[PDB]
Amino acid sequence: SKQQTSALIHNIFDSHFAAIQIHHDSNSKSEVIRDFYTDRDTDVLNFFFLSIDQSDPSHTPEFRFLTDHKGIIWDDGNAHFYGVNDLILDSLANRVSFSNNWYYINVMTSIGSRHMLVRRVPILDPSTGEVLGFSFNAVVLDNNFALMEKLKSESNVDNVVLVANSVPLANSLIGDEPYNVADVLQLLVIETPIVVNAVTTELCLLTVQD
Ligand code: NI
Ligand code: NI
Ligand code: NI
Ligand code: NI
Repeated sequence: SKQQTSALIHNIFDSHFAAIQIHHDSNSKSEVIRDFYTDRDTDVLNFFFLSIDQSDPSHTPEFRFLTDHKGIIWDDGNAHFYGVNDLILDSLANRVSFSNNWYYINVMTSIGSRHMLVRRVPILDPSTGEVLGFSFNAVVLDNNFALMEKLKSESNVDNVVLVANSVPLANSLIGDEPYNVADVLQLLVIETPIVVNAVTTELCLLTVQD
């Protein structure tokens, strides 16, 4: 059924972000993060995240950063791989102005538009009951082959293409099949719009069944 396929795709997609959010919520309660605010040892913080990520590599964000009350105090260096500089990191932090939910952000980078889901959670100081700042996780959708692979496999379809309006952002194609991404855009092809906090974004997932 076409509707079954769309519902499955929607559920798999949501499940990926749910898995990351469970991690994000748990990590943000760590004394390691809280202590970083005072002692600012980046090697300790990076080694902490490195250990977690390697234990569950398929449910991890592309990059992380931390803010205090004034601005960014740390990032994991990975944002730069997506054309994001310090000024753009600053803007992301300001764009995600509320906690505990994924927001879809289309941001201009040094290499063009990048399309992300970004979430922030507060870092509580349990000595005072005040918030020290926020922890952010960013998922970069563009060229996210691992995500597309997961979407294709877990939905038992032949291939998937992610688009923003009309423009392809990512796909699962091997390169040897009788069709390419243009053929899929311009075989049973189903369109599943992506909903983020009940708003229909410009993002759509296209499944290909042969
Ligand atoms: Ni999963
Ligand atoms: Ni940097
Ligand atoms: Ni949903
Ligand atoms: Ni097939």
